[PDB]
Amino acid sequence: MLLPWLILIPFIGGFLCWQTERFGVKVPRWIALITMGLTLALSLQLWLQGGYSLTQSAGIPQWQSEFDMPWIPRFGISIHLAIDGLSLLMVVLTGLLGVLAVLCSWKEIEKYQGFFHLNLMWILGGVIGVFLAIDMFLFFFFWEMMLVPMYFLIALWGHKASDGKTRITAATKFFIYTQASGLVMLIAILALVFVHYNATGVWTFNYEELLNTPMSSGVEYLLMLGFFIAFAVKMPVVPLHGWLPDAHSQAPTAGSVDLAGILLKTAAYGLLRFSLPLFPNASAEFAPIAMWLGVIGIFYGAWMAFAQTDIKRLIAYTSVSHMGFVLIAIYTGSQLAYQGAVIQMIAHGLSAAGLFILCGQLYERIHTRDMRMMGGLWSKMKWLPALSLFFAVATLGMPGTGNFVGEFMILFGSFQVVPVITVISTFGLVFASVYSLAMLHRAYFGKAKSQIASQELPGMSLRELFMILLLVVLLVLLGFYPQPILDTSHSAIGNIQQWFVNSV
Amino acid sequence: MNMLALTIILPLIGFVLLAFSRGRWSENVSAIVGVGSVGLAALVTAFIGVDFFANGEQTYSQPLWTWMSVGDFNIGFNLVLDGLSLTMLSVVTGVGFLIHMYASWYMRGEEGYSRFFAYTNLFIASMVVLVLADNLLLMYLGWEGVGLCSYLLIGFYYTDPKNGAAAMKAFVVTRVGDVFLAFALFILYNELGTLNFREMVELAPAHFADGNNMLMWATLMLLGGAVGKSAQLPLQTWLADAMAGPTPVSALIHAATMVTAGVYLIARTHGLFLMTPEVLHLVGIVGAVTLLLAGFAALVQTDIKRVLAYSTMSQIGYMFLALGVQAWDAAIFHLMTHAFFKALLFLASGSVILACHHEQNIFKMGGLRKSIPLVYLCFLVGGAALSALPLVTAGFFSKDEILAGAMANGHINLMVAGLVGAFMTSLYTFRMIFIVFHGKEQIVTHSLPLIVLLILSTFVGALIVPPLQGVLPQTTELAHGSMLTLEITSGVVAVVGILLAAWLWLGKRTLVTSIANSAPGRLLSTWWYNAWGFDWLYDKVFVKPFLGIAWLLKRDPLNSMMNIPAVLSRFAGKGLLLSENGYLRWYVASMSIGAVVVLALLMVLR
Ligand SMILES: CCCCCCCCCCCCCCCCCC(=O)OC[C@H](COP(=O)(O)OCCN)OC(=O)CCCCCCCCCCCCCCCCC
Ligand SMILES: CCCCCCCCCCCCCCCCCC(=O)OC[C@H](COP(=O)(O)OCCN)OC(=O)CCCCCCCCCCCCCCCCC
Ligand SMILES: CCCCCCCCCCCCCCCCCC(=O)OC[C@H](COP(=O)(O)OCCN)OC(=O)CCCCCCCCCCCCCCCCC
Ligand SMILES: CCCCCCCCCCCCCCCCCC(=O)OC[C@H](COP(=O)(O)OCCN)OC(=O)CCCCCCCCCCCCCCCCC
Ligand SMILES: CCCCCCCCCCCCCCCCCC(=O)OC[C@H](COP(=O)(O)OCCN)OC(=O)CCCCCCCCCCCCCCCCC
Ligand SMILES: CCCCCCCCCCCCCCCCCC(=O)OC[C@H](COP(=O)(O)OCCN)OC(=O)CCCCCCCCCCCCCCCCC
Ligand SMILES: CCCCCCCCCCCCCCCCCC(=O)OC[C@H](COP(=O)(O)OCCN)OC(=O)CCCCCCCCCCCCCCCCC
Ligand SMILES: CCCCCCCCCCCCCCCCCC(=O)OC[C@H](COP(=O)(O)OCCN)OC(=O)CCCCCCCCCCCCCCCCC
Ligand SMILES: CCCCCCCCCCCCCCCCCCCC
Repeated sequence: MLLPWLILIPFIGGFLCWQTERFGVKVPRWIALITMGLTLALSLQLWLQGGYSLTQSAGIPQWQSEFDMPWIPRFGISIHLAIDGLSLLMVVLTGLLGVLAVLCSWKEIEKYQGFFHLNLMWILGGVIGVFLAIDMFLFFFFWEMMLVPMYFLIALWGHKASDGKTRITAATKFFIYTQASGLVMLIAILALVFVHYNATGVWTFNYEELLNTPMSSGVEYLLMLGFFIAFAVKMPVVPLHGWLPDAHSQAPTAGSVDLAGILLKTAAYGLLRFSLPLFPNASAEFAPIAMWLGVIGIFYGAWMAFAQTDIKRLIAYTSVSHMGFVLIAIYTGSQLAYQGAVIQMIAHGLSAAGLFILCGQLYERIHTRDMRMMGGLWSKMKWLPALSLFFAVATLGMPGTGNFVGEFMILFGSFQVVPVITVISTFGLVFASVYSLAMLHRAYFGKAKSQIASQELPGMSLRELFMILLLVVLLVLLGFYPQPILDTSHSAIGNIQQWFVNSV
Repeated sequence: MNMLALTIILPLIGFVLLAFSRGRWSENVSAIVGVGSVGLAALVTAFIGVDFFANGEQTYSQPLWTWMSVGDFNIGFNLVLDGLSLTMLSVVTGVGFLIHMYASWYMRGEEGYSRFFAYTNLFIASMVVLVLADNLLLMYLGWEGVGLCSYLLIGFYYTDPKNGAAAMKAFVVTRVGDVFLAFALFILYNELGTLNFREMVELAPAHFADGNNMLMWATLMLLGGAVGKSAQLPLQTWLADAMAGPTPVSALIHAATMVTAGVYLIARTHGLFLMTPEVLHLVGIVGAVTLLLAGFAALVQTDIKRVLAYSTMSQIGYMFLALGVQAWDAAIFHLMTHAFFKALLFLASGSVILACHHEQNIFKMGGLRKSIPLVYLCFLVGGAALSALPLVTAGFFSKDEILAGAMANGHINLMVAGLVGAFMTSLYTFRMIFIVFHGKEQIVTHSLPLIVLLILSTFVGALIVPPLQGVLPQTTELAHGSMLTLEITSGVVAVVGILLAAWLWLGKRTLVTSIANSAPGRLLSTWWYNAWGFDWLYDKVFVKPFLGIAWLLKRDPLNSMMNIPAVLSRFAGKGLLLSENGYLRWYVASMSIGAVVVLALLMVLR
């Protein structure tokens, strides 16, 4: 019922942001703020009225809310939305990060701010639609639809200090990676639909109907490979990862584009919701390759993050390492590891949002991102280095932050399933501490290594400090009291895990 | 006793207030907040101890909430308090309070007063969480918080990159230890289904009746975590470098909180180690080897604080030796007495550093018993307690209990190692004391903690007995003749070591300079000065290949491997554009070529 409005309020709000720029240059930011506040309020209302903590696992499908409308009846294609605990958590995180992205671009008084806000709102609506769609064609449609405003944002509103051609190159690489992988996913979807049609006679794209599809072993492996190639591009999984540091480097300086779609993790959700239930035997056969790719992703991302002289690229490779952890968790077939993966995705979203906002404000103060040109910035700034220290402490997995809860439940469940991959991943946590300490030492400690770092810098704004402290409070509360989040996603995770292990 | 969570809440409130004050408050107000938070924690600890002894030493449990619950995975946020927890809590709160008053006097006029006190308050709160936790994951929270606060406090003078490098080395080595501890946690939850200490001890003998190998793995990983935190073999290299921070930081790390966590971890999970006797013997062997190496390293250090660091490593090795010979009460008693006299020694060394205006090595000093008589007296009683001087120091009684437990359990080689280590301890301690405080001169908020730690370093500290009955098993008693001759041997060894140090360094250094200038003497001094080359080995085995692989990977080779199809596409497009030369006759020729190709293909496939 409210799910179409959860998708449509961002799109209508973006249209109103574009259109209401004639009334003033400071008007579209209020429209975007009202839009994302309304979307977040609707998501929280769905959380309160859903009763997710009392819901028990009854088997796939089990939706707390559902909407259906015919879209292309010739192919059996519907606007088909459904929400349960995992989808609801991802939608709430999307709404919160959208509010943060609106507030992070509050001071931009550019002549085309309305189109910027329209692109931001359309990216957020596409991400929410990805989390809500249980029609395969609609899921693919949102998956590819949220990449065009992101392309234009990176290419036209991006990092202004860099050349234009670097921004167009990064946006083009991101678009080609994501859309080619999406096309491979479309081929997998089409072949699954055709197998179901030849076995049943019904034109359907409904994920509930495609769950019970009789497939040969090898056909299922290829369909799983197409789905995994799309999700592995957008997770990222090595070696399909370099688009993410290039896109983070050339994103706009505020960081709203970083929070909008580059940081929300739809691929792990797609692996949990689609890859494991549709192809459980193929996923079980693919599990050693997937967890070894996760191990390689953890260590490669950590080593790449250590080798960066750019702080933004360091945070991007930090995301790569964390996603390697989540990818290991997804293929274990363990309830504890899946709940840890959910906590880890939410904690990564919050901590990377804090890191990217603080990096954007550091670049605002000092007009550079090379860590060799800064140093000793603890004595020069009022709030920024301490909050950066908190968020770097969070991303290495300190207890008291949600990252520890996530990665440690992941490692507990994984050790219950696969011990060697678990011990190698914990040494990956040692690597994580190494790169976080290296970033903190290179940026804020020591002596000033240039002239701009040796001067006093203006303090942060009250709104900027307010949302950074909101992220700090949310991360600490997730670290100390993760039980509401665990209870919200318990039934959906249980359904996915029971489907995965009861059909293998 | 219901105020057991206040001992964490008060240091947490102090840390939050002093962090968000950001140095805008006065130094008096910041000192009041920090020192009063730790003092109120100590007062609540005193009331808790009074209630504990009034209730007949009953184990008290205070749940607060459930940390996480996923099916059978149930981790609670519950504090527990028995005799061991009360002993560690009282030691941490009282010694941290005394160090906090000394830091309130000491850190006056320094940048980052509020930051220093916030970090020390968070350190106190993390160690209270560590010692009060009833399950391994909450203890892991306290463990990692203690490591993080150690990193924050060691590199407190952040402008010098050497302090920062020491802080990162300490954090990385201890993080390796915490990964070993995490392995122990994973094994124990996978086997027993719980991480509560009492429940694990209850369920382990029934679960491991057929096979015991995974319990040996769990106890070995617990030992790895313990030696990571307590700076023992093979994760001991961080302590000497990490001593680059301020003096109260070193007193807090070496006496109260940081290095006692491994001893507390082995003592708390003592039942699981009792079911794996080979791992417990390995704990004893690791302690003996570490104390011998630390004594030999401290023999040749030219720095006061480096000698104190390696002495801390030696005393923690003594505690590990006591744990390995199943003398648990001796280990905890030595932990508390060593906390007393090591805190006293570190505060006295800080007084020396402030009086000398710059951190000199020991050979640039001399005749300091006339400029600072009270500091010399504090150093003398702290070194007498460190050297286990008989009948007037608490360290003598603690080391006597450790050696009696080692001898009574049939561990003769560990007792011999302990005696040799005691001789070397007296040797290096009074070597440093006689070099610094004897020779020819060249160049209320702090007297009270020094006086209290002075009194506690004497036999008055040995008058305090930790209430470990009913928590740790009683050590097997030694015969009166054997106990008497062992006490006589320990006193004789300590006195002979002090006399040899007086013969070697108190007068003119002629035979010492003859030994050091010799080529075997120079070789051994260079070897032991670098702590037997373990830092060099870990640099050549872990640090340099990490840096080399980072340098090799800094261009992202997988990104270029995935960029290869774009290069192939560009090259193929450029090659294919050669056919568009604009010549009409070539276009006709290509039409006829395509006709030939199509017709030949059709006749081939027909
Ligand atoms: C450049 C990027 C894109 C990659 C290239 C494009 C896609 C290439 C796909 C190659 C597929 C090769 C199939 C080879 C065997 C064909 C014959 C066969 O075994 O047919 C069996 C079956 C027909 O018999 P039936 O009675 O329908 O049995 C139902 C079985 N489930 O057949 C069926 O039921 C249909 C089987 C369809 C199999 C799935 C095809 C698409 C899978 C996703 C994309 C490919 C894998 C991922 C990408 C690879 C690397 C790029
Ligand atoms: C301009 C030049 C540059 C640009 C162009 C570059 C090249 C583009 C095209 C590349 C892809 C080529 C086609 C790949 C798919 C081949 C499929 C195939 O050979 O299928 C055979 C068989 C079909 O299954 P079958 O045995 O018939 O099942 C019925 C009874 N079991 O299959 C099976 O039985 C299962 C086979 C599984 C393994 C084959 C697929 C490998 C996919 C490689 C990529 C993904 C690797 C894994 C993930 C990595 C991280 C994402
Ligand atoms: C011992 C027996 C049992 C084995 C247990 C496991 C190994 C224990 C190793 C303990 C010693 C580790 C020492 C690490 C020191 C790190 C601190 C340091 O030296 O920092 C210096 C440098 C600073 O870097 P930066 O921030 O850029 O500073 C700017 C200018 N200096 O920082 C750097 O250059 C970064 C250094 C990174 C070091 C990474 C170490 C990774 C350890 C992985 C252990 C794997 C164990 C298993 C191995 C395989 C076994 C089959
Ligand atoms: C690790 C240190 C020691 C622990 C205390 C401080 C922890 C960190 C503080 C910040 C985060 C706190 C998050 C949790 C707060 C308490 C809420 C809670 O858990 O309520 C649950 C419980 C009632 O529900 P119950 O059923 O008993 O719980 C099991 C789950 N169903 O509730 C109860 O039974 C009542 C529990 C009351 C606890 C009050 C704690 C006050 C702490 C003030 C700290 C001030 C500084 C904060 C920042 C510190 C640095 C991060
Ligand atoms: C829990 C018991 C113990 C168990 C183990 C716990 C281990 C994990 C603990 C995680 C918490 C974060 C640890 C690291 C925080 C470091 C912050 C810091 O350095 O603060 C000091 C700084 C003031 O220092 P100063 O240099 O004087 O000022 C800057 C220059 N003008 O301060 C500032 O500049 C302002 C404040 C910056 C951020 C302070 C810390 C924020 C996180 C904790 C509080 C969160 C909010 C409280 C409520 C939570 C929800 C209930
Ligand atoms: C003071 C005391 C110090 C003690 C130090 C002892 C030496 C260091 C030991 C480190 C590892 C300890 C692991 C202990 C727990 C093992 C638990 C376990 O289950 O062991 C068995 C397991 C194999 O299990 P499996 O054969 O599958 O069957 C079991 C059930 N079916 O086997 C295993 O799990 C063993 C796995 C060993 C892995 C070694 C190689 C990895 C080393 C680090 C790699 C990561 C860092 C390098 C970078 C990699 C980049 C790709
Ligand atoms: C890779 C290099 C790492 C760093 C260097 C490590 C050096 C290790 C040196 C000791 C050798 C290993 C430990 C002893 C051998 C293995 C255990 C053994 O065989 O023990 C036999 C015996 C005790 O047997 P028992 O009491 O009957 O045991 C019943 C309980 N299960 O007897 C013992 O257990 C004797 C133990 C004595 C205490 C150890 C230290 C003194 C002896 C070695 C001297 C040299 C050590 C290095 C230099 C130190 C400074 C001089
Ligand atoms: C059953 C066993 C019973 C007990 C047996 C004996 C146990 C060990 C006793 C060692 C101490 C003996 C006391 C006399 C020597 C030490 C004091 C000394 O003379 O130190 C001199 C010098 C350091 O003096 P310093 O103040 O730095 O120099 C000022 C002038 N530049 O120092 C130096 O430069 C180095 C002096 C070396 C003295 C000889 C050390 C012999 C022991 C070496 C053990 C090596 C490890 C074990 C074997 C490993 C394999 C080879
Ligand atoms: C998807 C966004 C998630 C943000 C992080 C949320 C973390 C959980 C916070 C829960 C609230 C903790 C503090 C209040 C405890 C109330 C206890 C209620 C039962 C008595």
